[PDB]
Amino acid sequence: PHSHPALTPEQKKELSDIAHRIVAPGKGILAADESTGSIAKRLQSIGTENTEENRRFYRQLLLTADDRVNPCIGGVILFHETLYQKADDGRPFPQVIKSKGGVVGIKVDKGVVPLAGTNGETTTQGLDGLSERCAQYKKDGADFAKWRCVLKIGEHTPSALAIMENANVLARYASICQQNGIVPIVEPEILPDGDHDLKRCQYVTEKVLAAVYKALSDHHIYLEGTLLKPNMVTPGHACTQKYSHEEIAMATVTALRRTVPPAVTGVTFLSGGQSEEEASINLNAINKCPLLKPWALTFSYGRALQASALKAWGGKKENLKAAQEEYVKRALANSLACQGKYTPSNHAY
Amino acid sequence: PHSHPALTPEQKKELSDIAHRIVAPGKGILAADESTGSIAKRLQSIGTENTEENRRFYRQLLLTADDRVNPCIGGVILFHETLYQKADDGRPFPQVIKSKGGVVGIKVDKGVVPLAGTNGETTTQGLDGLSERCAQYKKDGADFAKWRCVLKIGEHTPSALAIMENANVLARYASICQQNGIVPIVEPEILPDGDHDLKRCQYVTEKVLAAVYKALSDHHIYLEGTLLKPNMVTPGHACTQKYSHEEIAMATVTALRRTVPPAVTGVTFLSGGQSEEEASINLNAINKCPLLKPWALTFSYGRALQASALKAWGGKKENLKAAQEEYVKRALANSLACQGKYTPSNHAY
Amino acid sequence: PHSHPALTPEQKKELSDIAHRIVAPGKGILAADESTGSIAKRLQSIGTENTEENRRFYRQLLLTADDRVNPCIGGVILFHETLYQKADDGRPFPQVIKSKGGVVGIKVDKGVVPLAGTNGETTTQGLDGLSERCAQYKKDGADFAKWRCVLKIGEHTPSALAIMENANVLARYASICQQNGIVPIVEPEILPDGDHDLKRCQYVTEKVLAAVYKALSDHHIYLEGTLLKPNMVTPGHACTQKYSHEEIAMATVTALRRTVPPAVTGVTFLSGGQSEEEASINLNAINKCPLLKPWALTFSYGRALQASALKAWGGKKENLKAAQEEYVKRALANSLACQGKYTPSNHAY
Amino acid sequence: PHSHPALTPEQKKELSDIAHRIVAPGKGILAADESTGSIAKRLQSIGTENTEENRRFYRQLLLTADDRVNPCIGGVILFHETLYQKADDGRPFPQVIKSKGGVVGIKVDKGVVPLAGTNGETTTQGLDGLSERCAQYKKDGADFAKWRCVLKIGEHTPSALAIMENANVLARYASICQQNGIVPIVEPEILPDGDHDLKRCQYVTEKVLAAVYKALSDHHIYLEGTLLKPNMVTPGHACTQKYSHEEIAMATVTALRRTVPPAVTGVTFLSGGQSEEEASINLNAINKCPLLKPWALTFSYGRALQASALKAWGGKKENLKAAQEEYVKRALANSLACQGKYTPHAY
Ligand SMILES: O=P(O)(O)Oc1ccc(C(P(=O)(O)O)P(=O)(O)O)cc1
Ligand SMILES: O=P(O)(O)Oc1ccc(C(P(=O)(O)O)P(=O)(O)O)cc1
Ligand SMILES: O=P(O)(O)Oc1ccc(C(P(=O)(O)O)P(=O)(O)O)cc1
Ligand SMILES: O=P(O)(O)Oc1ccc(C(P(=O)(O)O)P(=O)(O)O)cc1
Repeated sequence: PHSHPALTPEQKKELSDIAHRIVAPGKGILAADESTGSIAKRLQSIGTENTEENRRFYRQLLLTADDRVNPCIGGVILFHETLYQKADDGRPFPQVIKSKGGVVGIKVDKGVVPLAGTNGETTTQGLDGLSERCAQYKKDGADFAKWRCVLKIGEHTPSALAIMENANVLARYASICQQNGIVPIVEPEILPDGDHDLKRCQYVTEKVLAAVYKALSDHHIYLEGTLLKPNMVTPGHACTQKYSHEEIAMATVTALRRTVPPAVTGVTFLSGGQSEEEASINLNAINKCPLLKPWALTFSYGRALQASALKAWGGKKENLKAAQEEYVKRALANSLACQGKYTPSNHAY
Repeated sequence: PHSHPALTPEQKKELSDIAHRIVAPGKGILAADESTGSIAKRLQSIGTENTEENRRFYRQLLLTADDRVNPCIGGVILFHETLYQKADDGRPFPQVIKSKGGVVGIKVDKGVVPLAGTNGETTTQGLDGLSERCAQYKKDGADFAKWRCVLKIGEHTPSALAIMENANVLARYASICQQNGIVPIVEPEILPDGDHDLKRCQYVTEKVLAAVYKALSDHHIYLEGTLLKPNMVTPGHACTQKYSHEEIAMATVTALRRTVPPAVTGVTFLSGGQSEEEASINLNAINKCPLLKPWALTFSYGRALQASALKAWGGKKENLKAAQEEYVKRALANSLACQGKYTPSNHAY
Repeated sequence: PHSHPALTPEQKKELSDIAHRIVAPGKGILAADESTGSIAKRLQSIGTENTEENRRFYRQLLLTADDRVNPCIGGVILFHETLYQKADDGRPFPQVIKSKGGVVGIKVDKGVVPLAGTNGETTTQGLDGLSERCAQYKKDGADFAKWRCVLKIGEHTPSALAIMENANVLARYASICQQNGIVPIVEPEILPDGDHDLKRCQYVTEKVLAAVYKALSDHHIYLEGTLLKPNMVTPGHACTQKYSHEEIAMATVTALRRTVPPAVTGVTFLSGGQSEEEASINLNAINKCPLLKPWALTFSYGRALQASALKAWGGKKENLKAAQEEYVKRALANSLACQGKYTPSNHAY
Repeated sequence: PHSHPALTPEQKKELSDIAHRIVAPGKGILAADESTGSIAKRLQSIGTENTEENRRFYRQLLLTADDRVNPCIGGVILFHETLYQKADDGRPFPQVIKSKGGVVGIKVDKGVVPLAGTNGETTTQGLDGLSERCAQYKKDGADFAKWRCVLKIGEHTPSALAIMENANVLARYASICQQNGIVPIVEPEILPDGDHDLKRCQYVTEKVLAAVYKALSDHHIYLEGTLLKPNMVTPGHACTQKYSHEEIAMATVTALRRTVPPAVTGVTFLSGGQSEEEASINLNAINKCPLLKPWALTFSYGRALQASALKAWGGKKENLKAAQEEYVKRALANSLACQGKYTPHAY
């Protein structure tokens, strides 16, 4: 029952200022941190060989887009490899991002592993040596980080063990990040797979997020220096009932209002399986929801910002500006959506 | 991980409507629910005998003040006895309250009991047969309830057992109230006794409230149909260090922003040991605090609304209007304070 | 992390001595504590009116059986009414029990109540005023108590909430009993209803018992002064697969070896839906199970000791000796079974 | 509320048989798994240079003692390096251990790390890639593993966070081991530092162990295929009050009887700060305690088995026979103590 402060006032200020910079009005996050296994599939989807040089070129493609994205992008998440690559002009990518007014982020988790005794559930590893990696990433230009936990809605899932363990590892990761001046993004993703309906996803999301923020409290996490990266509340991919974007927005906002303390600086949704345009409408509806939302509601999009750019690129160097244009389109679209400015019964929740 | 709805949409709307009526702008709660053992202390302090008649008269004195209190008082909490008494004009007190535009509340707990193996810590009893009582109180005009848990800041307290146990019984009480159409006020009071400083009270309050709302989630409580009745974050009564009202307001709003989900309809502060004027000033500073506060921040005052009325009464029949005037003063003062309209480095928190 | 002892060594000795007397070798408990609503059903099965006198006579019939039961019955559980009734010769029933070498027990819970938001699950009430009741029961001759919690195996049950809440209320009850020199019997009954198999029951029983003993630790319960009243591990009533008595015994002892600390003085199984002969055979098989069992394994039987006696009685005063003989037969049978002397691989668990 | 079995019956049998071999009557564990930084302190204490060869030689010294230790030693815990070193006759140390009737163990954690917001409390790291390491150690002859968590008795410690977090990481480590056919030794150590008395240690030990076994239940651990490595219940190093060996035994057995389920196969005590003889006397008292003890109560000793051997060696190759004799003495002493045959309600 006695306080042994984890952070000084100066440390708290740095973390709060970083978090606010990332989700400042009209701004969101580009998730360009696809692991080397995940980036392989993207390149194979456009028949391009997965070489370090192709990965560098594609990342450079997104980071050097014209200055129209500067007011759209508050932060860019990178994979380890990309953090130490350089643009053609010799500038390290963290410097490119900074010079366009962005914060640099680093994904630090090491993937999921199975939880024995469960119905195919997982936790996430990566805590070993994390403090030294974070101190190193801080030196090399990173100011926030990402850690992804995965949960699945099934007949017996997510179980009490899975929720508790994923919530606990998220808190540990957040604790280590804040000790090294890094803002942790807490991502408890509930997959959209299955035939569950909207209200079931809302129920599960509410139970996961309540576990998350109890754990963050237990581990003394400074919420003003955190961000939340949740799934939107949506029906399962295999659900037959159809829902309006207004219903998606109402259920999403409702789940957050019931679990996310106001001290959290911002919520940066993941797009999941949504299409580029679907992810922009939904995010816009969420910001038009009449209910009171005491946190920034913006984006941390990977595919929903890159899908078109990747295809217009096709691996051909001469399609550089055509691909950048598709990326700039989505960045401008979602900069409007996270302000509710995008145009192409609460008791029931 | 499967939903079995505790409340229908129609039940939710009733509870939410009640909760909002109570904390509507400019309105607060009169706490006239002193148990017969506590009201005995009040009458003794003005040398008045503790008879049912004096208790009935004293309550009548407050409930029948002139219509300047109608926009100030959203709700009145009563003890069991008073709920079935009548004013001099024969009208049952619940009818008097409603006719003046107030909601009727009832205290339903049966006092504290010791927790074996702890250093003088307690839990609260009163769950047995609570559902049938609630159904009866509902019929007889009550629309919300009160339950008081007490925690103490000390060398080894509040302990993990004390926090877990009091949070859990509050959730049981709230669950039963909502099944019977009654809005539960959740009151986990941290006593101001001791020489602890402001930061220690803020730390305990943040830990206690995190446990409360995790327990409310585990028990499926509908937060829009609840109110929270917490202490303000203050130093101990015996703390040597001095603090401004702005500092108390900053500590209080920070603790709440870090724990209370936006879905909670209102926060009705208890006055504790504060004087009448001190309680109104602090509530006013709380409502002027620049930070974002997504709930109503109003009052549930007993002593802070009654102290002057009681002394002016003194048991004399002829001092009725002198006493009623002192109560109308405090009702008007606190109606202004809960709007920030009353005049007599956040990272360091 | 600081001990504030709940009990003195003298208090500990008293509780431990009571507990060992009850489950001394060859001894078990007669459960004659049916509520007036539960005993009414039994009387109706023999077309006998539910009057206080018939209830008195029936209880007298059991309590005054001939002295062949004295070494069989270490304790007798009574309902409130029966604790204050007298035999025909004027002797209070507690004195009847004590003079035959038994300990007097009292049922102290006030029945189950529904948990809102669950699939028909319950918790139990009765804590209100329990401390005053226990001290009074102690004065009037009772030395141990019983509290029944009920959990159900279903598609989504027992839930996390139901396990947590019932474990917590059992520990509260146990703490209060021990403060008044009363040995608590902790009864977390998992019902046999449903089509579940033996493995499913063993799993649930293991998780229930683990939660029970964690709660008892959190509440500072003295295990040597407690007894456990669990179900045997059995298939559901509606299960099609058939199991031998040796498999039931192996599953039961395995579940217990994995969850019950050796400090627990004894285990007094409930019979559930089992017949008189079935409950005796299983208990015998349990005590012959080759595994190591560091606690007494005996019986706390109601129907499995009374069924034949109740039928032979039929309400007729003249069937006294015929009825008593049937009760004595089962008491002698079960006294042999709890020693493994009654006659009418493990890695797969 | 639905079972998804973590282990098959075949997997349970393998784990149970391993665990029973390690703690078979008269047998205990030699803890020779000192990390490279801890063994550096040991060698420095006898003015010996910390070289791979010196570490190899010292470990060989212990593992090749004469066959009088065979009935005393059910298991040997090794550090990663030693697992892949060889004796002078070319045999890998795991083969040496097995040929003398012992089971090979491996330390798999990666040290303690601070818990932010606490008063100097720690958790332990080492889960990343533990499944692949365990599978590899199994191929290379290891059949059980060790993971150490450390807790401290202070004015505000151990806190709810530290107990919960350490209990949870222990359960994760135990879960991964059992999926790879390795018996986990669960070691939640409460340090003897401080001026606390016996009662305080008994209280803390009971709370820590209750949390450990709830965690292990939550994570579906097969207790019959696990071992416990706890401290003995003793007063703090700086406590003025004196206690007899019978009181230490009574407090230790009582703590265990109130927390450790009978299904656990064995309890292998750590020696902590105790001298070789103090550890042997206390272990003997524990095994003679009149209360009923449904698990093997033996030793997992490092310093309490090696102290005299290290000093008799002194780094000199010609003291090989002298050093080995001192080790065989303690192995014989403690093999008797864990049978209770060694002689030189208030809880
Ligand atoms: O679902 P897919 O179509 O296979 O594509 C994926 C899958 C997972 C991820 C993860 P990772 O980078 O850790 O692999 P994250 O979304 O957290 O970046 C990224 C892209
Ligand atoms: O501090 P005191 O001078 O003793 O006055 C008191 C003490 C307690 C209460 C309780 P109760 O009504 O349950 O007794 P509550 O604040 O909940 O009304 C009310 C007034
Ligand atoms: O099995 P049934 O036919 O429904 O009869 C019953 C049902 C419940 C009980 C309870 P109670 O006495 O508290 O009501 P307990 O098992 O605790 O004696 C006793 C007999
Ligand atoms: O107390 P010291 O004098 O510092 O010696 C020590 C300290 C710690 C250990 C650990 P480690 O080998 O993991 O560091 P373990 O007890 O687990 O072997 C071993 C020896």
